[PDB]
Amino acid sequence: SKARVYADVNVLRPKEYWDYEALTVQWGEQDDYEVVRKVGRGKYSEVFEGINVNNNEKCIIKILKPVKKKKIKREIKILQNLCGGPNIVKLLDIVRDQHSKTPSLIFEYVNNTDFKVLYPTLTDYDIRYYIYELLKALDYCHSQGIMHRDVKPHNVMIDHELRKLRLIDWGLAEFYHPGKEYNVRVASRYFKGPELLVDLQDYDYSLDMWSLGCMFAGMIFRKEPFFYGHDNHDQLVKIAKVLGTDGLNVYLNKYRIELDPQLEALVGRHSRKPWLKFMNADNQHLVSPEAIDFLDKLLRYDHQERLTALEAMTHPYFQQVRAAENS
Ligand SMILES: Nc1ccc(N)c2c1C(=O)c1c(O)ccc(O)c1C2=O
Repeated sequence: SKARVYADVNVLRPKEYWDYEALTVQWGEQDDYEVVRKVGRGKYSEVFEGINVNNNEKCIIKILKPVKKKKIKREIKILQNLCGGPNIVKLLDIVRDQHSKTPSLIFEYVNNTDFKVLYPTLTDYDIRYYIYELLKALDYCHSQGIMHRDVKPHNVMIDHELRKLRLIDWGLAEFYHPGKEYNVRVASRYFKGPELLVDLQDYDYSLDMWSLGCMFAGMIFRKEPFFYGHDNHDQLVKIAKVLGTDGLNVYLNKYRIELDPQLEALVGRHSRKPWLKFMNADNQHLVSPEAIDFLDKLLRYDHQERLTALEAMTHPYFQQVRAAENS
């Protein structure tokens, strides 16, 4: 299996573009930035709203937790490669934390509102608008030979007041190389694509499109997460109970994959559940035929069948968003 688009991006670019291990970091001064207040926390880093004490400019300080040098050179390299792209967080500086010596990444500030509080207030148009902005970021990174691999609401910062969106946390992102087998333990469980759950390791940019679909499904149906599995095996079960097992069988046969005995049993046999069956009084204001058609073209077992970010942006669902830009 190989990407249907941007497959040769890294082939045509100099080795130094994608050879992140050769990266030698040029450090800045830690004392230039000061923690104002903590805003985020993860098992891979802590995030603080900060201030540049040289000019009173706001910024975000992401202090990484001790992890392999290679993993961090990869994130820095990808951030540097993508800097400037539409709606991608911009890395401004890299410093060593006062006490632990761990690299601290300095970013442009963003006045985010957790999605659990923000999403409930988004209107039909708001969702089209923000998803469109997110697609701009995905098509961009894919066009630059990079897979995000951890697309989810938690990694999408939105300043609702300014209607500004930024795709963050590239700590799991990787360079796409045709035929390369990647680790399936990427993304968050609820946003993992079928390929990661059945062990199809030669996946590509399309993985991000499935994750986007999960995120979108949660937004229009007000059901988050949309596929709520209790573990990786159950995650596939939850997906199969919606998309149906008939489609899963075709998919597995195409890629000559055979599920191990336990998972095959857990998955069982399920008829497909029409997207409209998810519409209720809580999400009716957001479920439209165009939204469903778009969602349907993202959530496909076969990664090769999914819309590419570029194709997704042209779907009629976003026609007003495009027209507003073109005027
Ligand atoms: N990792 C980041 C890179 C750039 C950013 N601008 C941000 C982040 C965050 O993690 C982040 C967060 O966890 C909570 C609130 C926020 O406002 C941000 C944020 O603004």
